[PDB]
Amino acid sequence: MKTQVAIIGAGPSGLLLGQLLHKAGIDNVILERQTPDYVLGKIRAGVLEQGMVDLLREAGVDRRMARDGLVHEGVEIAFAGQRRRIDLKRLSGGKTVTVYGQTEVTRDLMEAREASGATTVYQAAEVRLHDLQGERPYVTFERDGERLRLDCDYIAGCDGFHGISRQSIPAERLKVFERVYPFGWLGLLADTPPVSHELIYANHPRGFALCSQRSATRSRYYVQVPLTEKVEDWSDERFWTELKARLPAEVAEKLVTGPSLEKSIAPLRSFVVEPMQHGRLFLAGDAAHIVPPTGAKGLNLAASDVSTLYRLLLKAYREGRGELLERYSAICLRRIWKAERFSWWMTSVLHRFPDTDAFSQRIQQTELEYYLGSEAGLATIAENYVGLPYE
Amino acid sequence: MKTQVAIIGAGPSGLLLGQLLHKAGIDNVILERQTPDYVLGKIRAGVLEQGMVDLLREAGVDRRMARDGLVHEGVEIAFAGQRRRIDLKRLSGGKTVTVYGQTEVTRDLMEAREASGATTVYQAAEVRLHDLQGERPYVTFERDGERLRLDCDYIAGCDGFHGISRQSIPAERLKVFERVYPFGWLGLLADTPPVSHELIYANHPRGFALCSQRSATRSRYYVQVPLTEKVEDWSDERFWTELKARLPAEVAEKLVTGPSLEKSIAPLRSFVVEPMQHGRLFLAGDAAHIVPPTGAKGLNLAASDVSTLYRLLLKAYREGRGELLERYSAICLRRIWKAERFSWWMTSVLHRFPDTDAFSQRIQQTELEYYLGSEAGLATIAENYVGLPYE
Ligand SMILES: Cc1cc2nc3c(=O)[nH]c(=O)nc-3n(C[C@H](O)[C@H](O)[C@H](O)COP(=O)(O)OP(=O)(O)OC[C@H]3O[C@@H](n4cnc5c(N)ncnc54)[C@H](O)[C@@H]3O)c2cc1C
Ligand SMILES: Cc1cc2nc3c(=O)[nH]c(=O)nc-3n(C[C@H](O)[C@H](O)[C@H](O)COP(=O)(O)OP(=O)(O)OC[C@H]3O[C@@H](n4cnc5c(N)ncnc54)[C@H](O)[C@@H]3O)c2cc1C
Repeated sequence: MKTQVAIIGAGPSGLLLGQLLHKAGIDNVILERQTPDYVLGKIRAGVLEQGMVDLLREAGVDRRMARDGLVHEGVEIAFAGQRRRIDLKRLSGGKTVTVYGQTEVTRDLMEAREASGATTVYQAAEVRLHDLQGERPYVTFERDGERLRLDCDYIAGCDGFHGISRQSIPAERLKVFERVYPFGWLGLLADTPPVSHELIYANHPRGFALCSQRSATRSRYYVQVPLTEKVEDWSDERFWTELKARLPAEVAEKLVTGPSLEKSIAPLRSFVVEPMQHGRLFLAGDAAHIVPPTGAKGLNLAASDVSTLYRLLLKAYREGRGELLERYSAICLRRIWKAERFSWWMTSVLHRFPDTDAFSQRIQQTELEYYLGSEAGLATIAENYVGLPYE
Repeated sequence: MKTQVAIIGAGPSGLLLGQLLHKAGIDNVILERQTPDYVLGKIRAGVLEQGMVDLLREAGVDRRMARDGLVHEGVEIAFAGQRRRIDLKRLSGGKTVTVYGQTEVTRDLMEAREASGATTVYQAAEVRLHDLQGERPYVTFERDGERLRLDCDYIAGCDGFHGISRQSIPAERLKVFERVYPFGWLGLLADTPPVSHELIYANHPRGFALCSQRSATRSRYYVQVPLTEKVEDWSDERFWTELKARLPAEVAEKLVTGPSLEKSIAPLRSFVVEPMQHGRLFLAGDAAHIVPPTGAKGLNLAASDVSTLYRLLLKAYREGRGELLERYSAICLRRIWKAERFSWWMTSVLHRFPDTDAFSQRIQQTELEYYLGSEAGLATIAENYVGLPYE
């Protein structure tokens, strides 16, 4: 078989890129290692930037989102017995964020692809990439025990952190910047009304806590936990008791608890690779970089990488301007480093780090007080939170 | 002898407090361990906030400053082959900073005190503080081999980092927050015209560099050096060669060099003590806290502590409102922690730290790019640099 753009991974990055390209008349094939169900089992993201919201509209897959998504104009940070609200809308110049689960976004895209008739091969095992520097790269894989070959012009590695893509670039050609945090986030999804109409990020001595949501009758809560914790050691009961202990009393008493639909621990890490391409292979999303979930930037950076790659592929095909693709990494890396810096800051001011001296704790507290009390400080948080402009 | 307020230390803090009190009719005696000449030998500070400029005017010692001081409306940060200017005046709402050497400020105050006739005892050896929690505290010292006793109502510890004041409070009553940096600043004073009309803070791979000034024909330059360095290992020639290597080429070629009038290494450190008082003893300036020189906040925090103490002593004496003094530490600590956070940030983004991984270096560079390229980022630097409002 042959196609124009081969896409590895049917997560949100691959599906979004695939939908935009298909709509523009550029044929693409998506190869996914798992089943549709496995992909749909991941909860993950809840917060979307305006840029991603507009990109979903452009790919023509925003109906259900426009209907069920919740537009948020502010967020709240609780620390030292205070609850400060950041008016995102006012401080960012009118921008807001949208709460719509990653599971929903993925399901919408999967249905849009299914209807369009574009090629998607699930359970594509043993994917291997070949002749990345040639004019005719190709992908081989196994489906039903038989190894097939797929010829293409370009390959988009949208296979996440553990994908085959990044591993296929000669190690010596990439420079990795990584930071692993000494804690993870224990998340819990419950079919209960959220405790607030807006999100609440809490810095508490016992550790970080976050009150989020998916809809009016579905909530998503998180609490910082050491990397040594096992999810099986956290009953719903223990989770609720601990969450309550980390929130403002008035917030804790309004909390409606209930049995979990999902519970899991996500370890935190920062990771960037430079460059993000090699010959005819272009990395996008988690395949290229990881941000701690604190700043809600992961899926959002995937969106901007995808928007950038899509627009460069359009010029290559439609206008024969293939040279432009050389600029992919430079363009993406500028936005990536700024979102990484913001996610890093958010993570450092809201979490409890092991072995912190008295001076560091006071500075951490002072960072919150300064930034949440200054009009200029608030603006730096808001403009970064809503998402910096696409280049 | 007896007085109302006993002041330990004739550096800028003690002299400024002493002048303000004297003008308000409150008698004070200053005890200084060294000679007038020793005090006048210290170069130190060059940058003054507007608040300090106004306080000098209020104490009636601003003639020479208004005449010889240089008002600066912007500063520049050079990094990665770029030179970004921060318009302090525009971004802070019209505020600016004044360049006027600490040596000059001290000399002006010393002359003002001399003329007024207020008591100053130089070479006051073996100063000891007594009955800090009593109603009648007293200070003993040796002058010409004879131990004298000075009775007073209050004691202002304005004796710097190594003063006797902070050491006289029961250790168990204080909580210390401290951070010592792995580098120091090698400074050089030269009788040459500065390389720029504004200051230039430079982040360079070889390490930090700073181009400052005292007047139109006097400059003050600094370069970051390891704590193992000895000033005797740095000839004027070696200093100039190293400075040039750390500056933008166009800046390095306009540099007029010359023999040093002064050369010394100042190690960097952050230090805060809570509370800042004990009974009838109140700590002010370096006696209570130290900030790295990067943010130009040290002398400026001394000024706000002094303004706060002075205004509270006025209410105590003039209006019999002595209870107000209890609030000294709370008021000062709010401003101190914010200036400490800013000096810490400035220090972390402009210096080369030993053993920094690739990720940290990229984040450091990204911090500069984000903050110097965002209107909101620039504002956070400017409002903090000009100095946050006095409470
Ligand atoms: C707890 C948590 C909360 C988060 N919250 C937010 C939020 O609020 N906002 C935000 O922006 N981000 C958030 N994120 C991050 C966001 O979920 C990820 O950035 C996003 O899933 C990345 O999408 P992707 O398509 O790049 O990769 P993925 O979702 O990882 O999908 C990659 C796909 O490629 C497939 N694949 C892997 N190996 C191969 C192979 N060899 N061959 C074929 N297929 C392969 C995988 O099966 C997978 O289906 C959060 C993440 C977590 C963990
Ligand atoms: C290289 C460098 C650059 C700087 N640049 C700036 C700048 O641009 N802007 C800014 O705001 N800050 C800056 N600072 C800091 C500023 O110089 C200090 O914060 C300031 O000197 C503090 O004044 P002080 O009066 O509290 O203490 P000090 O200047 O330390 O004076 C205390 C006095 O008390 C005396 N004393 C000590 N022990 C006793 C005792 N037992 N009995 C009696 N007397 C005693 C000492 O002899 C001394 O005279 C800089 C500092 C350095 C080192």
